[PDB]
Amino acid sequence: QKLNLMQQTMSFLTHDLTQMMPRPVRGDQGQREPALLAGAGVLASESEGMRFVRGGVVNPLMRLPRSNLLTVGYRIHDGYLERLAWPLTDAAGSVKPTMQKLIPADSLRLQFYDGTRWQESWSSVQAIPVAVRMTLHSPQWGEIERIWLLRGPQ
Amino acid sequence: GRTRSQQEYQQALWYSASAESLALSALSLSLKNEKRVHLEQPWASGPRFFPLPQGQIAVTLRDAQACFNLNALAQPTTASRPLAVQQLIALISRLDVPAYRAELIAESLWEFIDEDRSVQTRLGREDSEYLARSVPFYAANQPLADISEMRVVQGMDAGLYQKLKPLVCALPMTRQQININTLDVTQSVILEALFDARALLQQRPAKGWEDVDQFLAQPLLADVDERTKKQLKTVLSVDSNYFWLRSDITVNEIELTMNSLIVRMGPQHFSVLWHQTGES
Amino acid sequence: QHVLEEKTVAGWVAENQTALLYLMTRGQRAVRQQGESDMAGSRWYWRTTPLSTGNALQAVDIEVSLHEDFSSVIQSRRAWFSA
Ligand SMILES: [Ca+2]
Ligand SMILES: [Ca+2]
Ligand SMILES: [Ca+2]
Ligand SMILES: [Cl-]
Repeated sequence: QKLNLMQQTMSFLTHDLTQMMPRPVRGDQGQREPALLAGAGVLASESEGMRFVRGGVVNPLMRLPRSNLLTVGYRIHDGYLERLAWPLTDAAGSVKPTMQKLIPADSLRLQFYDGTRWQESWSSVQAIPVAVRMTLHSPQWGEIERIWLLRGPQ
Repeated sequence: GRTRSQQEYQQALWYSASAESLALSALSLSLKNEKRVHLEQPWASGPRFFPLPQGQIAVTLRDAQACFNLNALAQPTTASRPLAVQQLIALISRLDVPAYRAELIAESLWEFIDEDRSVQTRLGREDSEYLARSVPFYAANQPLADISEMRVVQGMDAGLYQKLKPLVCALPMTRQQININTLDVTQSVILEALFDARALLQQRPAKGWEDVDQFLAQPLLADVDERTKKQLKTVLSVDSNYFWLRSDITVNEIELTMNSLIVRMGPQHFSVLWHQTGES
Repeated sequence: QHVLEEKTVAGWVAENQTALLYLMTRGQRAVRQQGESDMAGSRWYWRTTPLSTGNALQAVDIEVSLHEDFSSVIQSRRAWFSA
């Protein structure tokens, strides 16, 4: 249960991060924004935040005019890790994200592996990392670190 | 119970990373001293199967440049209708689509991919089309990241999308570099488009053409005009830098399909650009 | 529940160290590595041992234990790499 929520959390994260796309986006008013936006206060996070595009939507009949990509994000809000999901890319500001309260958590720190070194910030417009290291502090578990590959071996 | 599955799916992704590692291996080894990309090379024999504890992987590699790259529409141009637009209208026409609708879609695609927010086509539309939708959004105004982004353009449906899918792609290049050596005979409508004949591909040499000039000067293309040949020369290739990996992974009851786009980085260096779970 | 939680946290260490193997070179993967990772307030020892594969493609086992001497492996993983 405490375990279920953590397992859920890790599941959401793995499914999102491991299918990240090197796709720049248009923001709430159509402004150009980077493929991966990450750092202090991203999505009004109380800690670090991140926002990116991922694929892997399976919709083999392709019945509605929609692509197989989504925009997702993670932040700390009200003492919780929270997942935000938009149902498509480059969404109008009228389009509001779903919000999923995940584990209690109070600090999210991110590092990014560029293919050579680990760096603390990400600033490319088009390119995405090879790997991401996430650290957070959970009142239920303590300090948790996880490394994800974003796009397999290089 | 969920601990086991989550471990196993994690292990299903790691086998996908294993699958990809093998692909990059096979590509480096078969292409190391090779100047071209053709279907008698070792990478093109498949699928390969490997056992894993409680499962297996199946892997198949294909030439990602064996298709019409829609991102050729991102190419800086200064003509009222560039070549990629002409060719796509010709391609779409050949899928039982009336002249009008084929134009609407191609022009809509042009406007969706071109970086400006202004209209320059009779039938194509920019942000207004897309803000008007049930779930409103903006026009990408950049190269497509995935072929699925085309589903959303003006005059598109599921039937046509699925007809178009085997023939067009979204590569991270604005060039049209179609590898004539790897086009399947079934993709022969592409050639029909590009020539304004499965015979050409049916009769392709065992180890492909040495170059595009050799392709273009074969007896079968005697009567085609010089201008068509000069522009075909700008869009065809005998080489490739992009491959698709399909991996089908099984761990106990878990079945996962992964599609990975691989880029050639050096003579013996290939990398995965991105990957996604795909339809079976 | 305690054992499920233990395997879950040891599982994170195993995953983390498998990811890092994909960032290393072929020669580094060919030799045994081991270390220590502090996670969720406990200390987990890990080590990565090459196995011989069929295809001329590397393999490696990843083991995680609560014990410095690696008795009683909580989580094992196997992974394949290019050679
Ligand atoms: Ca335009
Ligand atoms: Ca545009
Ligand atoms: Ca730690
Ligand atoms: Cl770790």
